[PDB]
Amino acid sequence: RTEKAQKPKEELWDVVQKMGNFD
Amino acid sequence: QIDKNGIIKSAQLHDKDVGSIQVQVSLLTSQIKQLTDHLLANKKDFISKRGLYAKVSKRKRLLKYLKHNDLEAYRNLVKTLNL
Amino acid sequence: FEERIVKLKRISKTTKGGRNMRFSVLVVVGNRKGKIGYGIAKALEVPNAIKKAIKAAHNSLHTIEIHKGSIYHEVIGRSGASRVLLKPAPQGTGIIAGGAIRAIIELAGYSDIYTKNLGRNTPINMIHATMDGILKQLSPRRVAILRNKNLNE
Amino acid sequence: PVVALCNTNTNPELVDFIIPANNHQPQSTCLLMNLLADAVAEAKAMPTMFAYKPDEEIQIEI
Amino acid sequence: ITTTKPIKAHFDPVADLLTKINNARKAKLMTVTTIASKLKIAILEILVKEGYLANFQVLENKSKTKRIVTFNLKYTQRRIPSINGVKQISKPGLRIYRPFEKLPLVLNGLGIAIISTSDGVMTDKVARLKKIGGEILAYVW
Amino acid sequence: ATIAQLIRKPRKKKKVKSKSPALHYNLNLLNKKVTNVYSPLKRGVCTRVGTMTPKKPNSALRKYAKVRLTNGFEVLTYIPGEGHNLQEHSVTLLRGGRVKDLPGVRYHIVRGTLDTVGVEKRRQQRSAYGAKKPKA
RNA sequence: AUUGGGCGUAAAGCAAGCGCAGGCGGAUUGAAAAGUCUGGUGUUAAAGGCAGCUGCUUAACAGUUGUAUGCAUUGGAAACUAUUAAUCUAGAGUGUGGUAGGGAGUUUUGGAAUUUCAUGUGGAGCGGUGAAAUGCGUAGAUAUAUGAAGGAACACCAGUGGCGAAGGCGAAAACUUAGGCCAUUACUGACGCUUAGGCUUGAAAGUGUGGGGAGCAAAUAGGAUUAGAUACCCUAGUAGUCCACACCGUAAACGAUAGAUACUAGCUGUCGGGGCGAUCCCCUCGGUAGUGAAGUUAACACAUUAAGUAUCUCGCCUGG
Repeated sequence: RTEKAQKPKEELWDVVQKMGNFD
Repeated sequence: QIDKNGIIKSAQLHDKDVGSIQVQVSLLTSQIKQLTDHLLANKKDFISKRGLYAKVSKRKRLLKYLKHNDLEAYRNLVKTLNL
Repeated sequence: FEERIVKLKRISKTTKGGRNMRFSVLVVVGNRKGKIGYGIAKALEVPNAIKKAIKAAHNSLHTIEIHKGSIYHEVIGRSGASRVLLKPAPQGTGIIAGGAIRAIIELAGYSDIYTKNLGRNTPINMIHATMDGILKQLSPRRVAILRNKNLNE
Repeated sequence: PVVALCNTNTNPELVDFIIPANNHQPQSTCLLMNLLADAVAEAKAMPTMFAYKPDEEIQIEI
Repeated sequence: ITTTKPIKAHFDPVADLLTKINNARKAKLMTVTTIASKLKIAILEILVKEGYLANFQVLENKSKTKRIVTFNLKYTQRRIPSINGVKQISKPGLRIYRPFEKLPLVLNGLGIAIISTSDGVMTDKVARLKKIGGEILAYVW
Repeated sequence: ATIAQLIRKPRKKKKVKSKSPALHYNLNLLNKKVTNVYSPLKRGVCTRVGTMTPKKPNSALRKYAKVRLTNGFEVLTYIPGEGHNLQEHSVTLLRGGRVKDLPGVRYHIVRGTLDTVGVEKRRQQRSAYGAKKPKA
């Protein structure tokens, strides 16, 4: 279990997302 | 299974022990005597020979580490009884 | 880019009836501004192989970023067991390397770079290894921005 | 740009936008294809009947 | 927050951590756990302050005397790892010692080096400011 | 690569293998020392000068000289140029040079310090070939 | 190949274990400050490699000036390294319960085979390769049946199977012994890796000894194709074989892969247990074939049953 929670930063949506609006 | 409950419960190094250096080496030497008697009765048993060498050398390195590890927790079984 | 014949491979095999003699031509092109490429072409007819090589040469145009006009961090390329190691050099010793190595480095827009060729001399495999080494150069912008503490170092 | 599905034995990150949807199920590909089609058909001033409408299908594969 | 099969005592914490990090980079793993080690706590903290590391948390079982430490190897939400590679200079069998005069840049100066000099771990670049040398443990970038 | 067992017996670098040992040794009278004097030119005795058939794929009449040198050895030597060395147990002169079509052949006879018949039909090279100039 | 390579197919893992030395040796604090670093000091031969300078017609040279490791001396930091008292138990096993397996040293029988010998029969053949012959049979051979017997080893049992230091393990039975596997919220306080040295066994062939030889059997004798048939074909046939002592020490002993530590997607299944649960399906941990993404690679292909990644040691290869 965790007792010391430092550096709040997590990785849950590790699936790629890229290539926005393209003409 | 020669001895499993004799020496590790009748002898308490620290406050309480279920597995330790000296209880293990005492049980190991009891099985060593048993296996030496067995191989004297039956000379062609080599698996016991290799197991005995492993057991005695593991006991030797047990004692070697326990030299520095604890001040004095090994002066009960550092010897051998086979002569 | 320039459609220049570089390497001629004399390859051959046999079948049940007739022998297939092919000539894979290897051509390397570049503009020295970053757009560089290489290509091998296989065909029974030499003119057809040359046409295939030309097609690959003018279609494989890929740009390599000009970092500082030379190499600043060591890179080793190994693609096909032909080691090509790079070591930054003073800007006055000139382009000291193999003839093909000097040619490709000069055509890539860089010079004055220490090179180490390990293995045996074979053109296409060494070219693949050099390409693999070229595709290993780093950039500091992403490694700087993506940090929680935004800084290059 | 390429749009692809990912069903049982591949990474969902082999394309630009991620869609883990499936069409092997008989009742899936119907509404999947209808909703994909009516998401672009509006551009050409053409009928759009599965974008926010209650229209839906429950049919086996045929 | 252990992954599975809690890690026993390896030959050295840094080697086990390196295996964990390489496996995280290879087999699509994000959060990895290691045996309790004060130097591990220090290096995780300094990597966090460096910006290449995500959350790190010390962990305890039913008891508090034993400990471990888990940490998320910093991954952006587009499947890229912040750490791309590691190297150890000092080794258990050969702790190479490099004084202040022996602190060069990291392969161009772009990378980060770490030294166990006097107390805790200090970056070679900041160790050169305090004219501090020591045994250099690892190169990372 | 296991340095744990390679410390006792380390790995030695060769970096080259050569076939010219004669230029590596010399001997002196009244005191035996074999000290390497990096001898630019060696001198010995061409006991046998003959012709042997080359390796199996080749059949020619390349010529050689069986020359004994200062160190205990009986080795071969190529004859460079026309006007072959046939001095037959006179003090001749050898230098480093390898021709690999004939077994044993690892040296070249040099004329001008211990001049033999004076290499004819060769004025392109005068490094191991003795030939007077046509110039002035 | 410390710097600067691999060991499966390249030069490449010991035959296999135990395996002392050996190096490594998870983390806390008191202590040394031991190594490390920091702070303190004196030393580092000229010309000189290097370097500002001059005199060389100018360079060839000469000088001027300086460029320091190294070595002896003294205190602080506490990270890692050996660590102290205590240690933390997550390992090594070990208290304990369940626990499966061709594991094995030891000792027993049973099945029958096999060929014979007492027993009688009976008429005419047996041997065999591509075809035959060598070689056997009326004075009774084939074949025969029970009685009795010698050495000899046990059709099947034999698996997405298990146990295995390697070599291996199956007619059974048991003494003993070993290794486990699952689980123990647990203990010595990490008490362990490789292995110089030492110890051990080692498939099988074969050897001296004593005995046995049932059976086949090289070498071959004879015979069949043959140009030769010496290798391959058939019969007669002994060394050999076989039981134990002593000697055997190698195998294509391999996983073409020495290990130990720690970690890493999965899946069809299945095996041992903890098992709810007719069995089940279903799993928890270890194992058992494959799988394919990362990873790996000269390619073969391997991939959580790595040829994957890192830590420590013994064996080896530098072109043939």
